[PDB]
Amino acid sequence: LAIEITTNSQEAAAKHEAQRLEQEARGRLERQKILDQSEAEKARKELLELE
Amino acid sequence: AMSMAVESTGNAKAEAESRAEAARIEGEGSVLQAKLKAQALAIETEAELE
Repeated sequence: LAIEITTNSQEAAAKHEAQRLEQEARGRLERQKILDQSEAEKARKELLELE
Repeated sequence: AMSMAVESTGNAKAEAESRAEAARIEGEGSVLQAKLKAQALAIETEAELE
């Protein structure tokens, strides 16, 4: 038991760091979805002007 | 917003200038219809006058 507690603690911390990578990834995933939609709408301006 | 703004302004100026240019020349059409259907009625009852 006193060694399984150590295994659980280290694996939980690594799971949290894996969630860190995942959540930071999803975070700028959102922002870059956002910025590319920015450029798309910037020229959808010309789309709808000329359409 | 400004993209679909210029979209909308052109899209409605479309159905606008359509009826507009149609109005221009349907109007000058009736203008000469006027000058003409004038000389129609003007002398129908010039002979029928006599």
